[PDB]
Amino acid sequence: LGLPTEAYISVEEVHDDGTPTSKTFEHVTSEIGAEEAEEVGVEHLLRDIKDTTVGTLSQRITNQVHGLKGLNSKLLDIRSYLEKVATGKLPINHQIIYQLQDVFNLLPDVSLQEFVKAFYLKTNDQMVVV
Amino acid sequence: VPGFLQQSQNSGPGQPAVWHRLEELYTKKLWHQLTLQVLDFVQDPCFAQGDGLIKLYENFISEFEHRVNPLSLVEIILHVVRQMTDPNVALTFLEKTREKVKSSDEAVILCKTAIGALKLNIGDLQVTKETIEDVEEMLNNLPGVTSVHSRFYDLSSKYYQTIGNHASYYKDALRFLGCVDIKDLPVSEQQERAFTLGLAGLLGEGVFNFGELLMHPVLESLRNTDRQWLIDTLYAFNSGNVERFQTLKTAWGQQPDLAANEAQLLRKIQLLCLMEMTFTRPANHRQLTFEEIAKSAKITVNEVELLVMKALSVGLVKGSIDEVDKRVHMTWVQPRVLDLQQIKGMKDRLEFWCTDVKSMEMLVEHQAHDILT
Amino acid sequence: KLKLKYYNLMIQLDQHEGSYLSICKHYRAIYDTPCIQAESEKWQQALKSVVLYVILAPFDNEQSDLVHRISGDKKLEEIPKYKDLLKLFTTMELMRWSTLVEDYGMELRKGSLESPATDVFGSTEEGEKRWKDLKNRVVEHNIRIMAKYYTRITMKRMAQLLDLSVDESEAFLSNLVVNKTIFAKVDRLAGIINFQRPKDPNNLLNDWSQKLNSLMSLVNKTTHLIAKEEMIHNLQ
Repeated sequence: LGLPTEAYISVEEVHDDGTPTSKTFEHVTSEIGAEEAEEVGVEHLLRDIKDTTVGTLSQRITNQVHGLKGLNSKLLDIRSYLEKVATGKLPINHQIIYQLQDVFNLLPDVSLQEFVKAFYLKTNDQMVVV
Repeated sequence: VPGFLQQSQNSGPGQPAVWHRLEELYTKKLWHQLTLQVLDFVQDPCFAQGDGLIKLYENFISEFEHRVNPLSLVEIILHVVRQMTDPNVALTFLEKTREKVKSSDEAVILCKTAIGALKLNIGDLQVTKETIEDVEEMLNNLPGVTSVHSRFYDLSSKYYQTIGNHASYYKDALRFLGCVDIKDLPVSEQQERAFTLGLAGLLGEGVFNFGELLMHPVLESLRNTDRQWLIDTLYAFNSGNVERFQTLKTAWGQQPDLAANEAQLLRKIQLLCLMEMTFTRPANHRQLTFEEIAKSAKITVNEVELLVMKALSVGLVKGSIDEVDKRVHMTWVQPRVLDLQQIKGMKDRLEFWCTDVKSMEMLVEHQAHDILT
Repeated sequence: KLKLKYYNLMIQLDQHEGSYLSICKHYRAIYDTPCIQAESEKWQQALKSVVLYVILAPFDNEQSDLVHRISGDKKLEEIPKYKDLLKLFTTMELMRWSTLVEDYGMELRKGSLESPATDVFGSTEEGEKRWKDLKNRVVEHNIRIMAKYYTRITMKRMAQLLDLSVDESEAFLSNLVVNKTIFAKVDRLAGIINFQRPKDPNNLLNDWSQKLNSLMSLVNKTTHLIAKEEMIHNLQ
């Protein structure tokens, strides 16, 4: 859906259920980078899209990608949330289901009240720049 | 040597029948089908004066065979120690079997659990915590056997029986609740097992609710056999909070050990409702009033300070208290439990965010799609 | 080890007049002599005398980790007065000052060790100085949590919560606000007084950077959501 590959580190987390220690690999966040010569090769190899361009198309295309890929991410991920409850039981559900889903229910999060104050305060923030 | 096992060959009617094969097992010099058949005779309840005499021949086997795992030697010594009735001479012989046997599989975990199982009569408190601490330290690598971790719960539960930090018993019994895969034992034992487990886990001060693990699927069948006053009062500690009838009903059901922790439970539910009052409402609208807390917790207006601020020290809420109108302003919340209907409405709160961003962002670049080219 | 014993001579000079802070680490220096001992009464009275001066020194960042260094020792908790002294410090909340007088009024009759009552209440003028200092420390302990929770409060409720007159509330609020530890707002005639809050730009740091600091966890939501999801799904 995005940055390719994945990273899993070997660790023993046991469990909160006190089961005999088993290994479920924890996800490690992966990022793409380079140093000097590895930058030279690919930066010439692009020959595709404008660079960057800073300030105009860059931020708004990222608003499409990060937004829309964030829509279908949680969509298909919430599709797996219900599908795993529908099919695939057990566990499945438990464990983290009740706590993770309540973390989703942590913040609805709307006004009243102070969130109304943040509104016209944000309006007062756009004052200066405009 | 042969006559030593011949005099013990007949333990009663029907015993020499299978023992004719037992004596033909070591003639072919196979100690394994011999191990399974002798261990079956050791597992077979007897006087038992047969295993006490023949254990020297089984020791002689371990001498020149040098191989057979100490696991079977622990399984036979736990049957013999019951007939020996003296734990001291059993500790000298078992520690002798610990120092005289070495294998790639760690024998310290099975020997220390056997020492801990035989340490109940010492009686306790002296060397217990040291060897009990050594069990799980040597079990950390590599816990693929799954068999000895239940023995670790045995010596840890008997370590808890001194009372003993009730809050720790649920963690140790959790270790057992996850250690054994299939119960394969009568529920008549596990109904009181999960009962006193529910008692020591609920009366613990470190855990105010943990209503989530109260719903754990392997213990819920054990709760079905239990009377429903415990399950209903566990729902009172799951949500509640008062619900003054159910918190009294657990005093009707369980007389002992509740009188000391009763006031602690009342404090635990008084700090439990604070997360659920702001969590239940769509809100936020996270600012409450003194009338809401004082009416629900039925406590005086002077003690609501200690009430809400102790919950700030517990960590379930970071909120602040407005003492002019005596209002209480909650911040964040402590997630506890919550249901398929909630996964549905969750898709509603999601898909709405989906069509929101989709529409608006597709409107943004709808304007500037021309000028790009 | 006579030079280590000279510390017991210099504690008279540091504790004599104006410094309750200088005894912090130096009473831990005299505590090293009972470590070599081979003593009972002087050792036990050193444990209490070194644990009971926490009220003497004013509140500071060094005073927290200071009492945390001595906290956890197996010899220290044997005294119920340490249980009360620790009870008020951790988790704070509220306890009636008369009950604090009950636990600190029995220390004169308590003992065994008379040394804490000799350093604190052994002198009449120094004892009264530590009575009003104790009053200022317990009311500042109340103000510390309450000020962080305000928002606002009322004057009459402050009088009944602090167990002292409204003019004493204004006096304790006066010498605490000149210490610039908490910026207050106090008007007694209307009855509405308030402590804190930022007092920030605030239109940029507070509203923006904190809200989108929660949007850090909002954009990291699905990231760690699918993580723990796969975690519970794999092991069973």
